[PDB]
Amino acid sequence: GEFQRKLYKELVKNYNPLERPVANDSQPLTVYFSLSLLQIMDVDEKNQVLTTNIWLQMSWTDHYLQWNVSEYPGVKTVRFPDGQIWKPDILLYNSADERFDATFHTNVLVNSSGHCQYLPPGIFKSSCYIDVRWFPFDVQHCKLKFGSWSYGGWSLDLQMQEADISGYIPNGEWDLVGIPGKRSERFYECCKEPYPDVTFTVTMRRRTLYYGLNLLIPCVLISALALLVFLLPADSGEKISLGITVLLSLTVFMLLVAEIMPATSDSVPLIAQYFASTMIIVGLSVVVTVIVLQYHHHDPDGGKMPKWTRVILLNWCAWFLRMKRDLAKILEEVRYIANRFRCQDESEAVCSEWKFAACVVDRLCLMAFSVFTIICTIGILMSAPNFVEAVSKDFA
Amino acid sequence: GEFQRKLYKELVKNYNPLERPVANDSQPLTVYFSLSLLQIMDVDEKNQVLTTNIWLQMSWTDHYLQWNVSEYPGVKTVRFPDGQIWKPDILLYNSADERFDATFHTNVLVNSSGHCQYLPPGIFKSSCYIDVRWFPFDVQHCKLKFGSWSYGGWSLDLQMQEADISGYIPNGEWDLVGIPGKRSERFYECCKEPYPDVTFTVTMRRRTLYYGLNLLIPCVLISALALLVFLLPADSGEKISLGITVLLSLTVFMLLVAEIMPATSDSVPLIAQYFASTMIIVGLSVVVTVIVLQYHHHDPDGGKMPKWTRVILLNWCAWFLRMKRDLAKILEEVRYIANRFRCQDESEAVCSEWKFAACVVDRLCLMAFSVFTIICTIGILMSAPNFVEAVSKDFA
Amino acid sequence: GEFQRKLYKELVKNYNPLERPVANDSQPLTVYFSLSLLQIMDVDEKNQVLTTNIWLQMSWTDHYLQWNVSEYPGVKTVRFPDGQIWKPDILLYNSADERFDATFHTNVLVNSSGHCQYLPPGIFKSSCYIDVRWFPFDVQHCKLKFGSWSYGGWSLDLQMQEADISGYIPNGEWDLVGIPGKRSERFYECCKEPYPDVTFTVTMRRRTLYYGLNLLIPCVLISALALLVFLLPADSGEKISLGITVLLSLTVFMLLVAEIMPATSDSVPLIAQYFASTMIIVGLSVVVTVIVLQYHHHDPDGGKMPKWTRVILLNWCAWFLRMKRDLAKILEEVRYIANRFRCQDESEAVCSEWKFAACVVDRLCLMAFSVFTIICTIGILMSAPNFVEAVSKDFA
Amino acid sequence: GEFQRKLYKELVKNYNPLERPVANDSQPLTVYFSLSLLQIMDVDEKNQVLTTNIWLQMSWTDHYLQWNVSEYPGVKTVRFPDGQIWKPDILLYNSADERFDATFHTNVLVNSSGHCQYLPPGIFKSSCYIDVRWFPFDVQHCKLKFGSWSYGGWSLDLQMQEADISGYIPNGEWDLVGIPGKRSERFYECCKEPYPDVTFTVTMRRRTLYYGLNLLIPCVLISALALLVFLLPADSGEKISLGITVLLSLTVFMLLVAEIMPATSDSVPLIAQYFASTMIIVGLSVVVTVIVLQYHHHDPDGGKMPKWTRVILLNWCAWFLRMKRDLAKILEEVRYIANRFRCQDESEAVCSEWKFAACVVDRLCLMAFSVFTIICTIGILMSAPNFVEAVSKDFA
Amino acid sequence: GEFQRKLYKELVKNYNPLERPVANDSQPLTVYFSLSLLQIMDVDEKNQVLTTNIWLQMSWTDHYLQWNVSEYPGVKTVRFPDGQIWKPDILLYNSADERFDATFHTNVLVNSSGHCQYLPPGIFKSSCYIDVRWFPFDVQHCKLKFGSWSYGGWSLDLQMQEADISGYIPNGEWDLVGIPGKRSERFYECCKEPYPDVTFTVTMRRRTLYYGLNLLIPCVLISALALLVFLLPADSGEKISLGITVLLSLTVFMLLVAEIMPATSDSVPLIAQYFASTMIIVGLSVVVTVIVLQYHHHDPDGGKMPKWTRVILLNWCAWFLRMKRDLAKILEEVRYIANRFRCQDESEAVCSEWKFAACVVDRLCLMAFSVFTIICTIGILMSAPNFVEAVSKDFA
Ligand SMILES: COc1cc(OC)c(NC(=O)Nc2cc(C)on2)cc1Cl
Ligand SMILES: COc1cc(OC)c(NC(=O)Nc2cc(C)on2)cc1Cl
Ligand SMILES: COc1cc(OC)c(NC(=O)Nc2cc(C)on2)cc1Cl
Repeated sequence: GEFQRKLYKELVKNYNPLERPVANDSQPLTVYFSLSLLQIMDVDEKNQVLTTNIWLQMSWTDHYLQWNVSEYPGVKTVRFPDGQIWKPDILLYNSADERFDATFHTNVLVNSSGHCQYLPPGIFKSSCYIDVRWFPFDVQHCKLKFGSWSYGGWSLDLQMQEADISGYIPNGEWDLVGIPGKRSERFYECCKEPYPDVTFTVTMRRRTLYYGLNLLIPCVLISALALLVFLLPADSGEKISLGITVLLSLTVFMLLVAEIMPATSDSVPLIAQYFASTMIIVGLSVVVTVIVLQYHHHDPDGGKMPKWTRVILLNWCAWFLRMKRDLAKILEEVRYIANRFRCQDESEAVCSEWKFAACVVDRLCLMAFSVFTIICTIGILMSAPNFVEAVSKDFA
Repeated sequence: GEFQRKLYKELVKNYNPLERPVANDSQPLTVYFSLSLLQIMDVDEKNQVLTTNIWLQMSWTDHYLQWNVSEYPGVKTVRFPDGQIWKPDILLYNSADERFDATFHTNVLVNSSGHCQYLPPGIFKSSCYIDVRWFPFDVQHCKLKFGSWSYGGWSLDLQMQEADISGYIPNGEWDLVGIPGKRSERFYECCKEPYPDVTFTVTMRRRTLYYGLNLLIPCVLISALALLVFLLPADSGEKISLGITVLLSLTVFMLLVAEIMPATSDSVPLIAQYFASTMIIVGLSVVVTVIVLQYHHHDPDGGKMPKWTRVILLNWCAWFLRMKRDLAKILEEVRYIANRFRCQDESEAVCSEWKFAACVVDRLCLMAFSVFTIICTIGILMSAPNFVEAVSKDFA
Repeated sequence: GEFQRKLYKELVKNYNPLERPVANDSQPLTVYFSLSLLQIMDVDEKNQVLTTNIWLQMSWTDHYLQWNVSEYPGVKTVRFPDGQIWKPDILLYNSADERFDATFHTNVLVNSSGHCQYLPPGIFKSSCYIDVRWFPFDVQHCKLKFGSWSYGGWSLDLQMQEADISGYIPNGEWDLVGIPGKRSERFYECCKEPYPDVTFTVTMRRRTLYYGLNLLIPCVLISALALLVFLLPADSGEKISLGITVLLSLTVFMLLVAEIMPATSDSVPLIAQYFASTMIIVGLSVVVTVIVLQYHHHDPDGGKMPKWTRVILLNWCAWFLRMKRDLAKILEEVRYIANRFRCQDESEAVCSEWKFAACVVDRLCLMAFSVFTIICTIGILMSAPNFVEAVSKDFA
Repeated sequence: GEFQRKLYKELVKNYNPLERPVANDSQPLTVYFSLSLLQIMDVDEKNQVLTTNIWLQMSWTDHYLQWNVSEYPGVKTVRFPDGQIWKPDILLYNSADERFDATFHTNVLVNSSGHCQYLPPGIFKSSCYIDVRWFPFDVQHCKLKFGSWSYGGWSLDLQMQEADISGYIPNGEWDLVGIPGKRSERFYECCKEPYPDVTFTVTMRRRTLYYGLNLLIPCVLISALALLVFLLPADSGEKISLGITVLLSLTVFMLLVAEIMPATSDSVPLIAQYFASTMIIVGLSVVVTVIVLQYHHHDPDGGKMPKWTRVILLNWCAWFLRMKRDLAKILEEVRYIANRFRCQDESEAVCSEWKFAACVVDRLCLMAFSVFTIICTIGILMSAPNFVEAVSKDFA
Repeated sequence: GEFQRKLYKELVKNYNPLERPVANDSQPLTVYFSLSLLQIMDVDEKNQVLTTNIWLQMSWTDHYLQWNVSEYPGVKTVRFPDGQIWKPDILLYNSADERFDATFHTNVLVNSSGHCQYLPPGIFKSSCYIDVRWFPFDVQHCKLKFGSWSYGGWSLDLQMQEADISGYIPNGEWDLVGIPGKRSERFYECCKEPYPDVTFTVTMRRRTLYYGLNLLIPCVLISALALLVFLLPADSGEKISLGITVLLSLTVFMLLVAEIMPATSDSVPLIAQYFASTMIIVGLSVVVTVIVLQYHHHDPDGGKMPKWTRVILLNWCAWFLRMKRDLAKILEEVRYIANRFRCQDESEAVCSEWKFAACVVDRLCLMAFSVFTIICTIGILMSAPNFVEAVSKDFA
């Protein structure tokens, strides 16, 4: 209308967009800063960045942009674009991204009394420290440090308001716990003026239903097939072909983990310890299997039991496991044939007890390795904090 | 011409590109918003974004850009570039992308009576929630929330017009169902002015011919080779080398699925349940195979049938399966040789019935596992909604 | 010089860069549009885009930028940068890229009589439909739709000139066939003015020397090793270890194809059909091998030939394949030993004919599967159109 | 100072940044163009681009930017930013990148006599043709075509100066040979004015120490294990399990090569021919191994030597290889037992000579395949040009 | 306030942002340059770049921007944005990135006496030379060359101040050692004016806890399973199936290393030498295993010991290893049977000593290969400098 056009011509008369809008150049300008988290787009572990879509809320006052509604009965609010009125230069300190602002400057609301409101939307890529420890059951605390870059505490008194999460669109993978905030003022090497800033800590918990179903459960079940080697009879030449196949094919899990873990030499992830533990157990099974196989094909008449394994694996362990173990010329020739058969029976008896001694080790190590696996998987997986919370919330 | 040059010099005289073009600063300016979907470029499941190429249709009126054709007989339409006339700041709220506008401002058509038309093309990357449940047979609903960012309901009365799909260039992978739209006005924490907005919901159905031919059909056929272990004779030492090879090599399918599924701990995909089901069936085959192998190489004269498997696998299951199962010195020596052979025949008879008992388990488990596989694959795959529609449209 | 400086000061006097340069505001301005393809950078199949480096040729006339050489003896051509003279807004409609123009505005040549020439270089990423059918032997037709965005047929009469390929720098992978063009005028929902546009169809043929040497030839040779299972004697326990190794290791080819094929559920690629065909043939070999192995270890005295395979695999197929197949006490004991040996010979004879019956199946299936493979590979590979052209141009 | 401020106010008085700085508008303006290569960042083979970090050296004269030092005793050089003085529009023609200039306009040095110097730094991504032939031992020639885009030969006489490599920071992977340059003037379809341009050809040699240690040497050593199959005794059922394991696991090398080779159907890389050659040799070993295994388990009394292999593999090849190869009732029964044993010895003798005949083939093919491998690896690897230079410079 | 608005109108009166702010145009302007490292974002080995987030500290003086506080009692500091006051053009020389500045120009602090301070934040991607030698235990020295691009030593006297690391946010993967700096002045081909510059060398040490736990430790343990082949009895046909499985499956480690090592043909990485060493040791085990297997299945009556291995592996090595090794017609027939058995015993005795001779080689090579592995792994891993420091800091 005619009044709005007239008002706009009067507000920008002798207006300098470089000066602070204070009426007295001795008191700081109070700027109220806030934040609104809209969603957590992606939390990259390798690059240790946090990509979020948030809004900002800057609110200050302007002494020069003032008018009364009596002279302009229709207009109660005017809007100035970027570059025509003074705005604070509050920006993210971390800003792990190519261009450093990431604010998408929009129009600036102006009151009927000079109060100024500014709501810029942007996608921020801050740099926070991802702690890969108790990795499937970890809680992350990523900081968001906001503050003015050129105005000190004597010019721009930056206040703070509580963060707003009214509308969050849950990410699904990360469970938001909260977002508390602080205002603190520090000192720097450039200047004696304190520089106040506001830091919003984003606390979020990882939902462990996905990884524990794709990395933990399959690892337990597949590693259980290595315990099945001790049930194969030694006659079927497949004991080594089963133990070595499972062991060397279970490596694919850590190749998946290597694509998720940052190469940080600071803390060993729990999933790495548990994956490392299940390799040694399977690896030791192959070592024990070889010990069994050399008792089976012992090639008798080339040694004897040292009477020490005679009482251990045949007397004590065998029961506790409950396994329970011219005619003279013609006469000389037929006697030799019978004597040859008798010696073969004695050789078969010695070879028979060696085979049973290899069966005791299979049954003994089946129970020894079974208890080793269950108390190790439980011990590692329960060792993490808030593990009972993680399974009571996602699984149950 | 001379008239067009004269008209352009008159329209921008005392024209302010910051004021609303209304003639009375008390009524809202009606802006008609529409949309035209041109193609769905890509639907990323991992990042949960939607990249589309669409046009926009903004249509309002301007009180100041008015003239009569009598004075200017030749010109009936003038065009102003970005930054010289007032335009609404309607933008996508979600805008999961670095720069937030994505509109590629073009020329603005101007009527002979002041009506304004604006048709900006752009490629929009919105953030919608991808629901990975019944994944090969899922229907997605992605929102497109458009609305003014600085003008409230009392200044910019944003109306809505139906979306246009006259020319869609079908994507091939995604089948478009429709695109309905709404206009709603909400309240926010900044202001008491309601902020109307228009939301276009993009409903699209995934064509399941590709994945079901590259992930479902090959999985069924390859998993059928694990059922072939029960047909191998136990003499060929390859029963374990066949069951363990198929099981550990079928893992490559989920490595492909892991590259498509977002790491969302909210719902288990159907293709994950069906892939998990076909691993346990194959995994249980190896466990059963080991049970068979220890009946084959039973090493007789070290145990006896407990008369419980004597009647089950040899009497009941065997029939229902229909398998149907100085001379004295010389005399003493030859008698021993015959007696040795007689004992060997008795040992061979006992070992023979153990081998047949292992054949009954192969035939029994062949039928038990075959019915387990067919009713599980059908049960999981039919469990999804609109599955009959998905196969009647893409396959048939 | 002094004349060029004087001329430049006269041309921009009272010049408006927003008006059409026509002298009468009732006739359209003729704009001649052309194109020059310089190289095809990349044809992405997954994203269905076409990245090309081309030049543009816009040619119109300007009524105001006119002067005579008599007054300015030295200058015959002036050049204006972007934003100082009127230029048409012709742009690519498809433009599957973030920023939509992709033209890199340069200087604009100006005649001595007002004729205007404009040659902008740019790298265009258009969206065309990639048809993955007869994939190694396919010909693609990608469109390039150019036209004005704000001027209709009554204001900007867009003409067309033939595309120029004088200098093409052949891509090596794609063989260019031609690039014909059209001009057509359509109607839209906004306006009653027809909007003429020019479409250049890029026709290109894929050279099939690379893929057919890295995907087709190796697949044929490796799949031929599955036919080698029928030559192994059954005594060497490696028949299953050879058939199952080749089958499960040939999967790597489709993992390579999956990285090239777009996930389009519209047409099955020929290379997918041929790769699927060679899996079933190899897969059926393992099924047949198991049938052979159970004839070898038949465990006689537990069944007999049903006299149906007695005449087929032993009488008909065996010939057409041409394989050609106190003294009394002592007397009783030695008689038993001889009788025991006689029964063993009868048991060995029955087991011998079972082994030969397994050899007939190996020789019979060797010829049955060999003819199955050759007529299937030839049948699928010849089924594609312009296949003889593809091998006569690239291979020969 | 006061003189520099005064001089700057005088130089931009009545100065037009659009006119050529010549004093007479009839002679071309001489522009001296040069180049300085600073490093070769990356040479991508798949996309056929060349990313280099180079400087430019443009040097012309300006008639209007002239002054005497007597009036301004302090200043001898002034600097104008981009957009205030006339600069040539020399740009890279190839420019395989999104934005086409890639020059990062900086300040422009100005002489005390009008001579102008301009040194813009930039990272250029040009499109050159990568020839993958003799791939580990190839030399590439990438062009850099620079020239004006809007000024012809009658306006901007573009000269050339030799390229400067004083400071190159060697890349490590690519060995620079030289960078010669040319100036040539061509004709185009737009205009009759010749357009001179300068082309700098970047000649560079690939260092072959890396690939030949990670692709060539490991391939030779691993392929040598396939020759070890002929030393295994046939009793150990692992001949097929060794030949088929090496063959199907050596495929990983070409999967690495496929990630480096562009999909160009123009020339077969040498490393592809050598990798293809070592597959056929290993593949033929498995075929020969099967021929051996059917001589070992020949199942005698089912055939006889055709007297042709009797003299070849047992008489000629065996020596040149130097391998050197009531009482009557009782009497009848014992005679049968002895006769049964005698027939078994005759059957064992026939089976023994079949096994030795399989040993001759192992020893014969061990020498036949060994000479096949050495003369093929040497023949392919020496076939490339400048191969002796490549090994005398990098290895030795 | 009124004074700040008045002051801003006076400072930009007759102010030229192109002239140097010196009062006498004969002395250079002293500019103090510094740097503050905030974190090391990523050190890419393949592309040889260094992405860091740092601040800059430029400090000079301005003669024209001076005023007294007496006239303006309130304001003591004014701030000018980019493009309104003179600023030096100091920029990174290396700048391995698309856009070359990477400085994110901010406001410029102005003193009450003319001293100027400028603190631009930016993320810099410099190009330094990554030396992949002693790769897990390497220390890198990356340069940061800063200097003016258009002002020489006679105009801009660039000084230097020590780098500041007060607040570093340790990266976790890289351990910072220090960041010393230099100022040097060189000569170039353009000009006779020396161009001073400041170079900051970033010295950083890689923490070796991650790789040595994921690449070194697993390689040692897995390679130890190849030494387990010498403990398997030869009767179980799995010696080759174990040696060849470990060898061909250990290749996955270098596929991981190939994704980290730049393709530089300048220095062989230590981890590559150690991975190459552990392949030959495992590869030689398979060669030795084949030698053992041909002693086991020696097929006697086809050769004899040459009396050279009779004393080595049976007399010397066997002890040092301590292994310790009508009646006439009836009479003729039974005599033949006994004689046949006697010849079999003599054939079994000869075959028995061949099998034991194969056991000596297993025990001899078990000790020979065990000492080969330990002294090779230790020798290679200790060969690197500062290896004891790397394990005393990260592991211990
Ligand atoms: C390669 O590493 C894996 C291994 C796996 O086992 C073999 C799985 N299997 C899996 O996750 N199955 C289920 C079950 C439910 C419920 O959901 N998913 C996945 C990966 Cl990635
Ligand atoms: C690795 O996972 C796969 C496994 C597969 O089986 C082995 C296939 N095979 C396939 O898809 N064959 C056909 C048939 C038709 C018709 O089209 N394609 C593909 C993948 Cl990706
Ligand atoms: C594929 O190459 C690997 C091989 C591996 O062994 C099989 C591992 N295993 C591993 O790292 N285990 C541990 C132990 C601790 C403590 O932390 N991690 C990893 C990779 Cl990448």
